[PDB]
Amino acid sequence: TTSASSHLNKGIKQVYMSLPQGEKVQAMYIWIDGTGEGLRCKTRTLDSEPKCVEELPEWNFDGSSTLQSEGSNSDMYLVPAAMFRDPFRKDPNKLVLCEVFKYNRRPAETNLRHTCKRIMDMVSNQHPWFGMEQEYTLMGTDGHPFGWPSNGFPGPQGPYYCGVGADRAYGRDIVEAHYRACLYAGVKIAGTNAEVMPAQWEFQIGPCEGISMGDHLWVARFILHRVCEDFGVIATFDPKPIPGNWNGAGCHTNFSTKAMREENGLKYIEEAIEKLSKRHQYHIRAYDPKGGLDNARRLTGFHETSNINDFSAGVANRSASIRIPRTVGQEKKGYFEDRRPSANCDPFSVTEALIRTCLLNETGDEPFQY
Amino acid sequence: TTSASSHLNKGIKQVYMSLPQGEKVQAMYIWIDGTGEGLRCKTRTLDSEPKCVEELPEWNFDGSSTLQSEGSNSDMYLVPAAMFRDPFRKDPNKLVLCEVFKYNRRPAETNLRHTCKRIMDMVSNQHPWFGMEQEYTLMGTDGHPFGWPSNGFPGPQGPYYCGVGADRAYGRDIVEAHYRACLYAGVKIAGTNAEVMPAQWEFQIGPCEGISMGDHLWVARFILHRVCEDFGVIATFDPKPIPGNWNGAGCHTNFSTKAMREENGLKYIEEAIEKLSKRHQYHIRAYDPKGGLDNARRLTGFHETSNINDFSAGVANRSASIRIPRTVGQEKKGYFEDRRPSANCDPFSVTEALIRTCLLNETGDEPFQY
Amino acid sequence: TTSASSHLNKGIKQVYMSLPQGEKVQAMYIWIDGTGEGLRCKTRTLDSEPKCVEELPEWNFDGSSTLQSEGSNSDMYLVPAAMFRDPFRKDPNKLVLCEVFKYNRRPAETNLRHTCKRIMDMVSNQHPWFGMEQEYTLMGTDGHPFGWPSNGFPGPQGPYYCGVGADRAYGRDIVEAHYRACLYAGVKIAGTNAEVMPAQWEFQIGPCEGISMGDHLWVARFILHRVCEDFGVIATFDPKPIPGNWNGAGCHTNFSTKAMREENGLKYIEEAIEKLSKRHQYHIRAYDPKGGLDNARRLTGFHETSNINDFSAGVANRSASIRIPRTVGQEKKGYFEDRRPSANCDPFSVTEALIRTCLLNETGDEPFQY
Amino acid sequence: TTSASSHLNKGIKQVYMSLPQGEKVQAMYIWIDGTGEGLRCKTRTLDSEPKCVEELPEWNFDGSSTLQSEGSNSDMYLVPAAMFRDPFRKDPNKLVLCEVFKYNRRPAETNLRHTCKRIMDMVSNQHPWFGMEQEYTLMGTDGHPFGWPSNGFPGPQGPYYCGVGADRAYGRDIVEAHYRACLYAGVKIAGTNAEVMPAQWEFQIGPCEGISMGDHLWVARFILHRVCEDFGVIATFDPKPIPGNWNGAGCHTNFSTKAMREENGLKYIEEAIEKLSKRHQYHIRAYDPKGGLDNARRLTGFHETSNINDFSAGVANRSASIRIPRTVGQEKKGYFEDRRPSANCDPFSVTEALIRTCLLNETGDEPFQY
Amino acid sequence: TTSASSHLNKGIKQVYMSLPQGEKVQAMYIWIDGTGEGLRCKTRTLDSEPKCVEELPEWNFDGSSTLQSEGSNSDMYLVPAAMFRDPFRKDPNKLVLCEVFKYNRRPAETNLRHTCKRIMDMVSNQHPWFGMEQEYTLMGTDGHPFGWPSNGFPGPQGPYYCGVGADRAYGRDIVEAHYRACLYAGVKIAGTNAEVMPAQWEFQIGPCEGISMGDHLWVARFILHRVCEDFGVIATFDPKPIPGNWNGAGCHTNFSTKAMREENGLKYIEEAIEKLSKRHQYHIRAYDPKGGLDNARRLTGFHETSNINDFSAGVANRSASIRIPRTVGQEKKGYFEDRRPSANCDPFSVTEALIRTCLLNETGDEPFQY
Ligand SMILES: [Mg+2]
Ligand SMILES: [Mg+2]
Ligand SMILES: [Mg+2]
Ligand SMILES: [Mg+2]
Ligand SMILES: [Mg+2]
Repeated sequence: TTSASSHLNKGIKQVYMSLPQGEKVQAMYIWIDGTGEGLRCKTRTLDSEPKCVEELPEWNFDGSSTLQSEGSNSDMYLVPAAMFRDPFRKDPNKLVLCEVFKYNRRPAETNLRHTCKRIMDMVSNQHPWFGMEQEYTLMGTDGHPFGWPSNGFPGPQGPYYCGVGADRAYGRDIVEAHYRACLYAGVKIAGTNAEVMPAQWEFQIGPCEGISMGDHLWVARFILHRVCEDFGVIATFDPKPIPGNWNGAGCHTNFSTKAMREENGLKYIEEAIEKLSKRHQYHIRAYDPKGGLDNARRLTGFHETSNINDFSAGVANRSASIRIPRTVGQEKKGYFEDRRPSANCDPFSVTEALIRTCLLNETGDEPFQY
Repeated sequence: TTSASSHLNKGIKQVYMSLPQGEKVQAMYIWIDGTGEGLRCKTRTLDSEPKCVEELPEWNFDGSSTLQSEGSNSDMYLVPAAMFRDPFRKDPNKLVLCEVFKYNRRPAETNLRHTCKRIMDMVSNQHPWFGMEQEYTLMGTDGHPFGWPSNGFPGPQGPYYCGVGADRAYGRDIVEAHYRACLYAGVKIAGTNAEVMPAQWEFQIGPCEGISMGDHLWVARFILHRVCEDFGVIATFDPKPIPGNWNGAGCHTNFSTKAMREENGLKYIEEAIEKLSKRHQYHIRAYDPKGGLDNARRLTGFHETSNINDFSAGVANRSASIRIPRTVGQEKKGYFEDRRPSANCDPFSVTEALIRTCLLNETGDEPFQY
Repeated sequence: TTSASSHLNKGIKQVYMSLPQGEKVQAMYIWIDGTGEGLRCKTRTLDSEPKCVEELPEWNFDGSSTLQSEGSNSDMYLVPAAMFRDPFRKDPNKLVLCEVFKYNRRPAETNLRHTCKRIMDMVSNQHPWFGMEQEYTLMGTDGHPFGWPSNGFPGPQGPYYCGVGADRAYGRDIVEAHYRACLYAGVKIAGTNAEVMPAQWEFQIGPCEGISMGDHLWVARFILHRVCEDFGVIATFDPKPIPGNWNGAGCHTNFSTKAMREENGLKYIEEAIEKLSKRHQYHIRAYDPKGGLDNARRLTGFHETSNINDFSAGVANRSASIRIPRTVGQEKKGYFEDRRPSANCDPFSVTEALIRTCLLNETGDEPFQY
Repeated sequence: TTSASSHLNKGIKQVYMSLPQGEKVQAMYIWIDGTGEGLRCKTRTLDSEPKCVEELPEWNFDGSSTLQSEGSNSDMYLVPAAMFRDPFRKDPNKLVLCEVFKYNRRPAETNLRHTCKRIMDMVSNQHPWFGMEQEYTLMGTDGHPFGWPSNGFPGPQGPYYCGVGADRAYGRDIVEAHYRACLYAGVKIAGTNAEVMPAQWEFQIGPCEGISMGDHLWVARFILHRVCEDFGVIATFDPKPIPGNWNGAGCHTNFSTKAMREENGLKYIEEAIEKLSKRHQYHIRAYDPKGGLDNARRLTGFHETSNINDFSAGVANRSASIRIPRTVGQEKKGYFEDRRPSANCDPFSVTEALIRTCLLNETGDEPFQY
Repeated sequence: TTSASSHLNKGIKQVYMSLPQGEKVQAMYIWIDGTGEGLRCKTRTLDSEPKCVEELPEWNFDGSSTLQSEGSNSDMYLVPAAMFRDPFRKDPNKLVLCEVFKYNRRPAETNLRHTCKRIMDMVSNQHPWFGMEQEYTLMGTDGHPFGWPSNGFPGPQGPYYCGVGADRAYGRDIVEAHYRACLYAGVKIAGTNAEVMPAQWEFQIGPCEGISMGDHLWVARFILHRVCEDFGVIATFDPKPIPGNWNGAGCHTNFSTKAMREENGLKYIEEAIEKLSKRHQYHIRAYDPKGGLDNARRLTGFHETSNINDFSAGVANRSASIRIPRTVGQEKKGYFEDRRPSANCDPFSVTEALIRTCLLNETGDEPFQY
């Protein structure tokens, strides 16, 4: 059920990691591969500790091995974008999130941060804030959810949501380790809780301003993957890992601007929702790496989910595409929540689509070029 | 016999937890679900360490997932009530016990603290003190008591009560960890001992004044559940886990007021016992989440238990519904013990019933409204 | 799958190693055996900590037991050459790399450092720099790659290159321990990454000047072997451990001189490549302990490999024998990479061949004597 | 999951059973113990093979060991009632079903055949026929249904009813062996099928005339118990072995007389149903060894069950207390089915109650004495 | 990997089944459930051995448990259609294939034999013959192909087609037992062979005239399911059990009439192929229980498969929709092969579609009514 490498003696590794480092510094480069969902990592040595991301040098990798290029010139380039403290090796080591460029210096197909940053720069004065709730499921190496009976199912749902106990919460050690690691690294993690389906968990990232939302979410995903690798289990972001009566995984997003946060911002909130109501198909396309095929299995209308083909909104409505918190309605200001995005969505795409539809008043089936 | 998540490497978790936290603080919210017996937990990040429970903000959760609401408006609200140090994450993190309210700000069905607080406030000048002895049994994940032979039984009772040795005490590590964690968290734990049935233990909480007794007992139960989850076993509060000659689990309660603690308080103790003798059915109803069905399996009159259908009292009588300690009788003052409450009772209900019957002189089959 | 000695309790060993050492110092002597691939080690006690390699004494060993001599006089002598901090015993203990000599003080057959040092001394003023990328595969004690299914294969290649996750990276603990140990010991390790074939990794050593490259690479190999022994697995440098579609292991080498590193050094780089193009067979002979038989299984022309029988070169060409980085071509200066050397090559031989062909303008089928 | 004795080598047992017997004959006496649910067996040697049940001698046993007597005179007596061929030892050995009498020759409290025989004799000229469908569940020695995931559940119901395949039918070998053994012994077994709940099966007995129905059903139950003992599993007749959404077990009974079977017997069927409609509580009391408490867990009104508190009848109605098959309604003659009896019912009690209510026109809350 | 019930002792079952039966006879009724893919079975006792299928009585079952009806009248009826010898219980026991009818005697939705029989009767004078090659895969109870490495893959395809040896053929015991059982029962089995993908096999049925083809194929499928259940494995007819480079499963069908079999029948074969070329979508719809979705995963145009979207035909072409054997072309008479049908097809649907298109000259998107 667990990987072979997880059965090695970890005391030896701790003893080795207790050695003083010296004066060299390790930096780990992270980037998104050609599938648009996976991550790749790489390590290099630095003479001294960098103080800002601008001080890190550029690097490169073979694109033909990551399904990002082919032919005689498959080399690609990594440009640092964000820097965080390394929780697996501690200070002064660093984690670096990088953008991918082709040999001719054009952004790669899956490099969606390049356009998102430019779009965000156009509405900086409005100070858009974001918050996302990432749900995921822990799986064993055999493809079965962690802690489930062999070739079987646990009891019916109901006792696992926010549950406590050896028979209600599965793999809380991973959750605690991930929370502490994210706090140490500097990620803006807001909370966690156990979900309805056993072995399914959730963590919230935010509030984040502008482009930092995607950086924080991607770094959190990478940290979760590394922690699960340490424990020997697999973390999956599939929107519907188990068919049937079991719950799916979503990536609900909170959105607000300076106008909405101010008293009587409910008018702007309703204006934004009205604008969003006319681009349901476009947003559904932008909320899935596969263009919407994956989210179809999740958004069926059953359980507390909204149908994929229909748009709806309301106040304190958990079955609607867009939900307005009751507190926001009472205090006529705040934010609104979008419940459509899938668990394996790309935050850059979601934020860019929201900004384009709500603030830039874009219309049609394609994005503007500016 | 043990949960799958208990077989993960705990050294890795310790290494992760050794990381310095920084400046953010974690707070865990705890509340009672719709069954009136289980507990639910949730974590969020705070900007700075709170100094008093009044500084914590409110929160909310989906009531339809905890069998506490249904329909279009299932949102519920959590209001902090008590704060304790977190023993699983250490300082400056906190544990928070919260009350549950409906979307219209009315207390939920299982929110019994709301009325208990007012009832206690009505008689604050008398300074009522409480003390409860919680008994529980450790179980494996297969439903069999921890340490018992597979599909079998241990030797007859007699050597296990307060026993020491590998063949007499089962799971003392859980007991020691729970004791130390409760002491660290600030819970008013008074002692522990092994019980007659193997794998059955007990801990005493008190003396506590007024409403604090329920808070302390609930927090102790939550800590026990978390510790057992860490070790991979299950702690059950069922009054009669194993049918037959094996002992049940009770929640004996001690009660006294300022008058009873002074000289010649035995007169007031006897008056209170006489008052209690006329509301046996009411108290039996109030001493069980199921209205008394569960306690029927325990209170059969055999062993050192009193019959459910008959009320009795005496001095140094272990088979009576109410017992007066011999020392109290000799010194004409002190307290008296109620042996009726079941292991899975709700402390708020028990304390409220005792206060209503003994101090407010209430009568009838229903509580007063005031 | 793991060695028996790896199942011993390592906590006991750590407890023993925690004892204070005192005033004596341990020194470990390392030398290359008669096969030209393996390493041998030996420990002795010293009165005080040596400050430089010149202070260490000479030693000896029985050559008949290492396939390095035979007959009546099989004794051999060890002469210290380089000193490093000991990462397995920490300071003040040391690691010592030694040369092997016969009973008559003539260098042994596998002692290639003797000639390499003189050759490097002949061209010291030009300041040649080197950099090598060592690839290796982790194997179980049963001869199967670590983490692979029993008598089976993992999924097709593509997700493992620079992968993260319990199902994409095998044995990262060994890699982390080796990296930290190399950093502590003073080896000039530059980076690491996961390779295309699962359970295959690599690390980069450099830049190193002159003879130090071989010392650093050999010490890194020894440290890797010791770490893998601690974890209970085997590290193999075979160029083609698994036949079929799975990738082989190489030892790509970077080379540059003072002239090449200055402005318009591309001219000298091209001249060196032109010189190299005429000694393909000689270099292939010098790049393999077996004379080229082992490298035949790797250099087949398929995948990202060049054919053994044909020489080629180009800019940003990963299928050529010699590759010129695109950045170097753009900035008309830098270094060039040789992709022919096998994983189990001897760094001294490779560096000596490169120096002889490029700087000394040697020709013919045999090396010059001077 | 299986018995320890089931792990003994069975080839040895077969070799021993291959020995020729000789002249002596083995007879196994079977009787119902004091719980009214279990069976007890006992073997003795006979000089020659008996041809009729009248040739067998009487026997006795200690009643204090079977909860059927106590005190100074606890000896009970066995009187043979029916004889069958022995399928476990083959011819000429026999199985004998016996009645239990007290030391003073009065029938035992659990001996219901004594009165049932007289009641049947009173109405012999009407030729009442009976048929019963016995449902049961196969369980492991650990208390979990055979073949279910450990501490878990299989998939939802729907594919297991009359299913075929390794993932749809559990323990078919027991069913096949029991069928063949019943056919060999002479029991009037009519068919079998897999039931809705996995590991749940069913077999039909009949048509049987008068008192032979109970004898045949009891012998079939004993044979099933012996076969399951041979295989190492447990057969349980509990009406609701698994709480929740899983189906219970019933003992539906068929009934008809000579008048009903003739042309236009539907009139008599309707008269009998009308009579039965006024003794629902009496029949519920008679259909359960515990007086109706066990059947309460099954007859909840959900699934294909009727409510215990209400009586209903109809044609081709599977949710009613009494069902008239559609073919019977079309042809105006045949039988009707009673779906109330529990799986662990006593056939003698059921048949006696049906005869008393339908043919003898008895009324009131107690049986007549005659 | 294998079922729990497969671990029960089988010598006990053989001993029980060695008992002489007697006069009564067992008959097993078989029918197709509401999914159109699965089978259900049921056993009853008969007084004497039936000689022809006309002597067997009708039966019934609850349709609400097989997804074939719902509501107040869910009772269905079984009408015997074909009879075979029982290989699991031997003579004189029988297997009975039955048709399903609703409570009003209308055929069920999945009862396709009713219309197929009439269609065959309309063209009886032309003597159509059929033959099918059923492919299947053996799976363990964990969902992985039988004999494959745990969480892994075997070597690449190429040595498994018609292979012999412990490392090339998996589960040949099931194949041998199924062959012998089919021969005993009277099924017209023509041969078997191991397929390209390891653990994949195939058997051929035919030549069969008219309606008997479907009966024979269904009985063979049932026998295979029972044998696999005996061995504890699962046989799956999924057209693409393993995604990727592994071969799918098909049900290639042969077809010919009296005119085609005569001299110069190639003209009629070509006419039939020309007719078939214009109803590709109709036949694709008729060749899959799901209307063509399952076959989409198989007919991708790669390997020895044709594209689902295109129709093609040729002589000795394995990549075409229709193949004319080279021997048939040389001899100018014989048959042609249709390679489109899926492995989980319904033979009645396939044969009916072929007859309607080729002999009745039907056109359009719907079948005629006659
Ligand atoms: Mg959530
Ligand atoms: Mg006690
Ligand atoms: Mg490489
Ligand atoms: Mg039934
Ligand atoms: Mg084939």
